Amino acid sequence: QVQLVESGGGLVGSLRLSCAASGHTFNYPIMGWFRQAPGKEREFVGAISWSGGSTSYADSVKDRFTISRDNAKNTVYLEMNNLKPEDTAVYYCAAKGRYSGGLYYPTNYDYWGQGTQVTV
Amino acid sequence: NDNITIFTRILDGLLDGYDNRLRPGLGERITQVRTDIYVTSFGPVSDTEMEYTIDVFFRQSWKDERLRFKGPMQRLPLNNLLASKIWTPDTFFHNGKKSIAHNMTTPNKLLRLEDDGTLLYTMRLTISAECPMQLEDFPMDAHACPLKFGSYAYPNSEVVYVWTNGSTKSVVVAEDGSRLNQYHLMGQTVGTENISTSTGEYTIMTAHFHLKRKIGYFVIQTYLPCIMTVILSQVSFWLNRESVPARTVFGVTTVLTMTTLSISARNSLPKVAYATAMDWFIAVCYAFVFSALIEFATVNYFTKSQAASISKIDKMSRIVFPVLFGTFNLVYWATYLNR
Amino acid sequence: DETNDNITIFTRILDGLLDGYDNRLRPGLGERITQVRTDIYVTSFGPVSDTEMEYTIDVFFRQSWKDERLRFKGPMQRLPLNNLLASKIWTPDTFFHNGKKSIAHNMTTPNKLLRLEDDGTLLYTMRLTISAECPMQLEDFPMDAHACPLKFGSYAYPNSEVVYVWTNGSTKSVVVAEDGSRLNQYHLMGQTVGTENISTSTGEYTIMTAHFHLKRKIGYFVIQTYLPCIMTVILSQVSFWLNRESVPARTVFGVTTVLTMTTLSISARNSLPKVAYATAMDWFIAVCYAFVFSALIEFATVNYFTKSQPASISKIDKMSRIVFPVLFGTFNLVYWATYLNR
Amino acid sequence: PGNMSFVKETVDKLLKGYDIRLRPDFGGPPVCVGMNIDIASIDMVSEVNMDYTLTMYFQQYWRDKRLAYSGIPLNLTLDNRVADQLWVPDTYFLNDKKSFVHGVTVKNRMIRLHPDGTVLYGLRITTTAACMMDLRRYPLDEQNCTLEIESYGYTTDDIEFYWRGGDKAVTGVERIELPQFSIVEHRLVSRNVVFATGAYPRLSLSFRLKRNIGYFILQTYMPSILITILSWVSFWINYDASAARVALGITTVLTMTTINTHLRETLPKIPYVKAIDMYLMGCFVFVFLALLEYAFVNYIFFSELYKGRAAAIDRWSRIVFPFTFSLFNLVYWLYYVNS
Amino acid sequence: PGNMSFVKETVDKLLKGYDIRLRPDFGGPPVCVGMNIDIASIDMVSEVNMDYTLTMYFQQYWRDKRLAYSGIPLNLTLDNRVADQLWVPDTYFLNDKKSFVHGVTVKNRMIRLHPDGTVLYGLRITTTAACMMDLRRYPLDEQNCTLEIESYGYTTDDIEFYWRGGDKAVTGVERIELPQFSIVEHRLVSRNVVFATGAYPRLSLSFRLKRNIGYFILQTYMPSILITILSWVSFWINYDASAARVALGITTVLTMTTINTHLRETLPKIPYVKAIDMYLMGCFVFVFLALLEYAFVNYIFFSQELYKGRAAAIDRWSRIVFPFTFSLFNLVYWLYYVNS
Amino acid sequence: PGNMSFVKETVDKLLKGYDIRLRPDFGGPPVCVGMNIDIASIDMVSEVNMDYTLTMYFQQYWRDKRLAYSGIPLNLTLDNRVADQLWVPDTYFLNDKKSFVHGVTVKNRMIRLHPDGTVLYGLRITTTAACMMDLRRYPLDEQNCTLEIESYGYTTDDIEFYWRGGDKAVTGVERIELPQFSIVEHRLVSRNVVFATGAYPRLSLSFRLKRNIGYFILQTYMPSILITILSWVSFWINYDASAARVALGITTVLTMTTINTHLRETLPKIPYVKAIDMYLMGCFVFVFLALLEYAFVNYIFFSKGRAAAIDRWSRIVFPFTFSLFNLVYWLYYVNS
Ligand SMILES: *[C@@H]1O[C@H](CO)[C@@H](O[C@@H]2O[C@H](CO)[C@@H](O)[C@H](O[C@@H]3O[C@H](CO[C@H]4O[C@H](CO)[C@@H](O)[C@H](O[C@H]5O[C@H](CO)[C@@H](O)[C@H](O)[C@@H]5O)[C@@H]4O)[C@@H](O)[C@H](O[C@H]4O[C@H](CO)[C@@H](O)[C@H](O)[C@@H]4O)[C@@H]3O)[C@H]2NC(C)=O)[C@H](O)[C@H]1NC(C)=O
Ligand SMILES: *[C@@H]1O[C@H](CO)[C@@H](O[C@@H]2O[C@H](CO)[C@@H](O[C@@H]3O[C@H](CO[C@H]4O[C@H](CO)[C@@H](O)[C@H](O[C@H]5O[C@H](CO)[C@@H](O)[C@H](O)[C@@H]5O)[C@@H]4O)[C@@H](O)[C@H](O[C@H]4O[C@H](CO)[C@@H](O)[C@H](O)[C@@H]4O)[C@@H]3O)[C@H](O)[C@H]2NC(C)=O)[C@H](O)[C@H]1NC(C)=O
Ligand SMILES: *[C@@H]1O[C@H](CO)[C@@H](O[C@@H]2O[C@H](CO)[C@@H](O[C@@H]3O[C@H](CO[C@H]4O[C@H](CO)[C@@H](O)[C@H](O[C@H]5O[C@H](CO)[C@@H](O)[C@H](O)[C@@H]5O)[C@@H]4O)[C@@H](O)[C@H](O[C@H]4O[C@H](CO)[C@@H](O)[C@H](O)[C@@H]4O)[C@@H]3O)[C@H](O)[C@H]2NC(C)=O)[C@H](O)[C@H]1NC(C)=O
Ligand SMILES: *[C@@H]1O[C@H](CO)[C@@H](O)[C@H](O)[C@H]1NC(C)=O
Repeated sequence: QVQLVESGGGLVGSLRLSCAASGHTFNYPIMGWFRQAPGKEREFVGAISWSGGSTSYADSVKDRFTISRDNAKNTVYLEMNNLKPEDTAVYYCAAKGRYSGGLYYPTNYDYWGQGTQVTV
Repeated sequence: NDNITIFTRILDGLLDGYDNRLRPGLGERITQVRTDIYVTSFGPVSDTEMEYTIDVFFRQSWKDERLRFKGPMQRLPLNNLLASKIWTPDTFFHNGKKSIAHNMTTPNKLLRLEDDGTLLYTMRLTISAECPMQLEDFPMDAHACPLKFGSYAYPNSEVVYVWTNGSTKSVVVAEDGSRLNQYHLMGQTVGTENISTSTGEYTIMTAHFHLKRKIGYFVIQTYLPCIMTVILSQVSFWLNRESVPARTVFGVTTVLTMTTLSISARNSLPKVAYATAMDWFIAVCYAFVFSALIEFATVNYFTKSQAASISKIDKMSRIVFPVLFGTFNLVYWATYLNR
Repeated sequence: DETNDNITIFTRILDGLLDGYDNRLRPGLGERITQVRTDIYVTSFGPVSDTEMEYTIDVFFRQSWKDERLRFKGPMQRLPLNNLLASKIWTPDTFFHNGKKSIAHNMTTPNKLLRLEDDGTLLYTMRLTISAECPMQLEDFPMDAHACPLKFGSYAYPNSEVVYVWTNGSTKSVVVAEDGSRLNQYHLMGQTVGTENISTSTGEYTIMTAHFHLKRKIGYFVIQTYLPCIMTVILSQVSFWLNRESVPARTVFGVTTVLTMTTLSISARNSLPKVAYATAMDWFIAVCYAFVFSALIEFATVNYFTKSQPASISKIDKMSRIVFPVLFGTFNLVYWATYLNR
Repeated sequence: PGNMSFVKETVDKLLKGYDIRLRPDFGGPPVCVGMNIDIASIDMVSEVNMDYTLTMYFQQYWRDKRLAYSGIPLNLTLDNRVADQLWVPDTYFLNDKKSFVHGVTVKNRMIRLHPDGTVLYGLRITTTAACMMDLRRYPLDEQNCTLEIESYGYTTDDIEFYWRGGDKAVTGVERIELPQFSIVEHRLVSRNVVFATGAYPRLSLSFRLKRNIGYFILQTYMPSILITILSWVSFWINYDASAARVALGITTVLTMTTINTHLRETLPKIPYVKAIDMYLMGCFVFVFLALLEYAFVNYIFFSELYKGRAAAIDRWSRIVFPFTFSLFNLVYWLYYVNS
Repeated sequence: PGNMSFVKETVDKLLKGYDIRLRPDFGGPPVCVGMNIDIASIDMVSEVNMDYTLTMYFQQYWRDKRLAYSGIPLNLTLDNRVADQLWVPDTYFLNDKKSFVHGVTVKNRMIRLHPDGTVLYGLRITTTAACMMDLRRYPLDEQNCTLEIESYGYTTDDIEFYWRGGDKAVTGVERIELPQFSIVEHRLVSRNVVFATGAYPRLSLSFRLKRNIGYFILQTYMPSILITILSWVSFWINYDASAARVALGITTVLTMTTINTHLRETLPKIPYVKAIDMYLMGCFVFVFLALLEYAFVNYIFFSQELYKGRAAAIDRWSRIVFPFTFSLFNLVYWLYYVNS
Repeated sequence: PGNMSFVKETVDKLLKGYDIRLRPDFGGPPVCVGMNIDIASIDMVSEVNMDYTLTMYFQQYWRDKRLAYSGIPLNLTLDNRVADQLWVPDTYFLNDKKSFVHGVTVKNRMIRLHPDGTVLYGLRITTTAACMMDLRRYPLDEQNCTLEIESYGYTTDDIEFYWRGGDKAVTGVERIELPQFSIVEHRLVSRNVVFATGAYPRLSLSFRLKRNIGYFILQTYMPSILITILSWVSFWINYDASAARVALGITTVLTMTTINTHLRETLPKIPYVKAIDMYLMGCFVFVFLALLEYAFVNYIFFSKGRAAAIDRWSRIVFPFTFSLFNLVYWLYYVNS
């Protein structure tokens, strides 16, 4: 397994989240950020690739958020800049296998974080 | 005169109502497929791939009661266009990696029909087959490369193979067929086996080719360079003990030569994870070459860092090293060559 | 135009146009020579392989001819038919004589274009990758030039049945893309195209010919061979400035440099076919070997004379120290002048 | 009765009106397709291409009610060309690089129809599949290579894959004799994978490979160790022999590079430092320092306490270098063995 | 009756009389073919062959009146063998050298019909596409490889290409893993190309690849630097050791020569000096001049108080001039290529 | 005049009722197949593969009375698809390893009918054929190896092969050029071969190749000779310079072993010694004895006139005996 742990949440502007990983991370090259609120489906936010640096985002966070990583510390970061009121959710951190399907679908992600709450 | 038209109506009468999806005697009896092989070419053997190439006329014969006829001629050969319209067994080679069924001016296939309904069906194949090899005795080893073939779909209860004439004379090797430059084909064996797999019980026809490797190539390629290298280390003992720069050059350069030979030899072979008989020669020759350098550094230290008493070391090395190496070289061939 | 009914009457035209059509026969079989107009667009030229003496060229190969069976009358004058019509219609069997191994690109439907005009004219095009044999002479290996040919013509139909012509004339019928100079070590000076007849066991045939002129770019071999050779010669000549009592030092200069020239002579083994004669680069390497080897014989005799008759023999060092740079200097002037003007 | 005429007409009715364009139970619930594999061999595993070659017997089981028949006790086995006349699911391998179905004699396919309509479709396949490898522990690593199985066109609303027999669905992995690797474990997984076009069924077969260190000990580590030891011979040679200790030094330094040039050929051009690369640069440091040791000794001696200092440094280097390389060698292995 | 029979007779009605020889709305306005790609991987990038191998899921999406059906709300997923019975675009890759549609089990194609006649056609593809590389900056370079998509037979008067979703039309760029290269970005373009036979639509997919310097640091730069430093051991050895000083120097020069010639065997024989070649020639001068350093001191020491003074002064200068000048050359090299 | 319709119905009448499954004159006397070959070029002749690649135009003639027509004066050339609708012989090349018919634009086949019924069937074929090589004299060897043309299915009582025009049947061999070889002779033969299934007709096309020694002189022999002469410099350096006498001697030994591997790694693993092996081994002996000579003089000196006497004889004995060795070498392999 690949344990995922989250940090940096809480009520707020700008904010930053960190997600750390351990174990067999080589088998899970892509990390994704997801968010949810009660009574709503789980949304996609963005993703980052170990050793590749390429990133993708949801249109609702284009140019507002940015995902970065530290490949030696094995931590993924989401620079949650330029907040808006509609961003209230628990931002789960998740990992994706090499040959799984699309990025935008939570069903493709195997290992999931604790979902730190943020309020704005 | 009417042969060219009478057989047209005879043969067209055989192929209507005929179903090629059904094996002969689908319900009542097992289909006996006579078979035999003529090896036109054998080799090369790619030990680095653990595979060998064989080129054969692969021949099969059986009876199809639906194709029996009566006419003015007992047997007739027919164009390969017909072979697609009749039932032919789905024989495949179990251990074949890659194969070519030859087209050149036509598909290289032969079909002849006897008036009894017996069919003889032949084709020319080039088969690249896996041959697992044990290489603990690499330069002077031997192998038994198999060729296993049988029906893919039809189990033992439906089709059974048998060598055309039973004995070993059912597999024949062309006299000029030896493409082997590195091996002798010292013999062959043929057998039959039942197997049980996931999809049912099947029949295998087995042919084993026994190979003995040529020792001549490796003797001049590796052994002489190694033996000469060892002697080049021992010749330094007749130089005066005070010529440090020269004595050091022999030892260091000679060891380096052994390093390339050690690397070069195992650059071949299929990268197996253990020491072959070749390594047990090169490795020890390295010990003699390496210890010959340590011999100089020892005598050099006891005269330039500390002489009539210890100069005996150089004299003894002129005898002990050649004798011990000779004894090792003798016992080495005695154990592997008499294997 | 007439869109709703156009797609219906046209399929009525086509099946009424090629039912009763026989593709086993030339258009105008018993009455005329079938005149085929050909054209080539070179999408990319190269690479070229000297060791197999062959080169690869990628082209849109275009052919046009008139088939009287296929004249029609309808709502539009030219028809972009799908490429599976090519199996139904007679097309010329033009083949490339030099081709060792060619691909008719066959990806996502065949790379073939087929159009039919009102007056029965066909335009037939396809994308080809051709590996063509280019016999080449290598006496001037690093400084040579070649003319690789491309020949094509009918296979089955002789001169009296099918003839070929360049569609827009010779010099406006082969077009090379600006990005088509896909060559690493060659530069394409130009190309010339012509026509020929040949006679064989099966009768006369008409051949279209296209020759491409290639000049090799000398830059690679200079840094790869000549500099190591020139530097090795200079490296050997450094030994003349060392005192002659340092016998071990003077020796390794000659031995090491002779070793360097030996491997450099061998190193060209991977860049050429196993030709039976010496190229221009071999002459340079051989002469460089001569200077390096003679730089060691220089030490051997001065060592022999000083040890045997111990001095005025130091003059040998002075003369060799000045003569060797001069003679090797004049050799370069003669060598490059011989070939760079050639 | 089972007369061939009765069987022919029975088969004809099954295919009469049959539509290959429509899946079984079209519009209804999904078709359950049961996969089953028998591994024939893993021909090679290559880091330079990040792929491995696998040969296997691949079977599929599903029920098509259109092919049910009565009055025939047999499980009909038919000529494999019936496959072109029937619906077969569009299974394919995601991570394959190039694949082919064996075609010797006739394409290795099998179809067997059971009375209730169950179809067994099997074919022998050789696949070269991508396997990305973590070379950060190259001689001492473990790798996960997988074969991904999926339906190209039909989503989960139409087809459901499953391993027929559960964990027994794959056989023959017991019998794979890889020279450089060993199959520590394998496991079977089933899941649904979602794209924009829909959710597709997936099966995957995974192998966990652990390497055999034998080849690299023989060819890379022992040569590196022995050359490193040979460099220490300089300390025993007297300091006055300048040409000897330099020759012994320069030769060893360039032998270490000669090892790197060979390692430059065996692996892909990776950016990061591998375990073997770290060891070679570790050896290079000792071999490089073994020549800096003489340079300072020569400087100290020739630049009368200086004579004593030169001797003293030889005594220090004679003990420190062997001790430190042993300490370095010990720490290196414990890291990659314990971790 | 029965939905299985109803679908069968519905599909037959679509195909009965269907002319595969004619494009949709033949004679009328051009048919728009929207397409999108999901990239599986880039197998390799080769400088010696000036090409790269790309594996992808390639899809096309167009409208055909003749395939419309009613009474069935489902999107019919037909067997891939129906592709032999339908008109499909003559799309091709202009810069492709060698490619194939994957054929294991059954040829990897997909067809999905919809009630209004719009067709989705998919393929799994591996293509070795030509990519010319500007190796002047090698190995400190970045490259722009592209895939050139075009229709062979139909001009802009008949076919129009467009990316479905615009910039969102290409996915899978996130899962391209290469040892040497990391994708800085990818870009989508649409154009009309004019040949002698007419104007044809084009779609272009471009990748900007930046190389990873890690491999070359360990394999090329580190050896050359270490061997160049090894040349400076000469300055510290006593000047009376002619055999040792020369042997150290010439062997170092020999090693640099083999490094220079060796690397070009692994990459195309392009006729110009690359960035690494400039470095290796830069290192060669230092090791070569470090040998002449001993050539002159030997000449001064023996052949020409100059025997005692100048011989020592020149050697002492070299111990600071050579290390300093090499760093000066090294500093300029990296500032030129990495910082600019 | 506008006979296109007439020729169409004539061709239809020929193919209507025609059977591919029965050979011409089935049941009667064997059909005689005449053959021609036009050699296009011969590509790499490979020792490592024991084969050679050949490209050619291959033509076959026979008479099939079912295809006779009278109302047309033309030799009727037809599209190459027609070849799939006629009976053509099953001629195959027994010793081929890999071959294919060219298909650059359309498959390169020729079909041309004649009024009397004779059929001309042509192909352009690239074939890689096994050519076992006797390297007992390499590089100074002559190699004979052939292309074996045979009928796969029909025995000598069903088909007869024959060369059309005898020894004029094959053309183009006088044009081809190879870098390593030159054509000395080529022969055309016809004969029957007996197998368990019957006797079959065969035609054999043979080329005898002589290698061009010009390449190996530059690449192998001259470097070997120069290295050997390099060793003789040792006898002129003073016998007190152990550091120099050795470094020269051992380096020549190193080179001689170095070049041996570079050659044998690009050549099949035959067990016996080639001609160059008989030479490079001889040069190594001289190189090795030159180095061993110095170990001898050291023992004599460090144990002087005797030391000098051994050195001064070595200056002339080694060049003399190497010349004698070099003389007998070429005398055997070349002049006898
Ligand atoms: C080589 O590489 C592989 C990749 O790294 C290694 O691990 C495998 O990788 C695959 C992906 O390639 C991965 O699926 C697989 O994990 C098993 O998968 C099974 C399927 O689980 C999926 O479907 C379930 C449907 O019910 C779903 O519940 C699963 O989890 C999701 O839902 C749950 C519940 O809501 C969430 O908590 C979770 O976060 C997900 O959203 C998932 O979608 C599954 O069978 C299996 O085990 C689970 O299920 C069992 C049955 O219920 C339980 O008993 C068990 O406790 C688990 O819950 C795995 O999850 C792994 N394989 C493993 C064993 O982890 C390969 O192992 C490696 N191979 C080698 C030889 O080294
Ligand atoms: C790798 O390398 C390739 C090849 O070099 C690079 O590909 C190039 O990418 C750029 C974008 O980065 C492309 O430019 C865009 O092209 C399109 C199409 O323009 C063409 O087609 C139009 C429709 O027919 C036509 O109107 C255009 O002509 C008009 O515009 C030109 C502008 O120069 C003008 O001169 C003419 O008179 C016309 O008015 C033209 O034929 C277009 O959508 C884009 O326009 C945008 O940008 C311009 C910038 O000025 C802006 O004004 C517009 O409003 C609009 O925002 C843009 O021009 C270019 O065509 C590609 N070149 C080739 C040869 O394919 C690729 O970028 C590299 N990739 C990487 C990753 O590095
Ligand atoms: C490369 O290497 C290959 C293989 O070694 C060489 O191929 C050989 O070429 C020679 C010719 O140079 C071939 O022999 C010739 O064969 C014919 C036919 O003879 C055969 O067929 C006859 C029926 O047609 C039959 O009668 C013959 O049997 C009689 O003769 C033999 C031999 O004397 C005898 O043993 C029998 O008892 C019979 O008496 C035989 O089966 C033939 O024409 C040639 O000359 C004979 O005939 C003519 C008259 O026609 C006469 O003038 C001659 O004196 C002589 O009697 C000759 O025998 C040989 O078969 C080929 N071998 C193989 C294996 O194919 C090839 O030449 C080499 N090429 C090069 C370029 O070096
Ligand atoms: C060979 O020809 C046959 C025709 O019977 C056909 O299968 C195909 O064109 C070729 N196939 C092979 C086996 O190469």
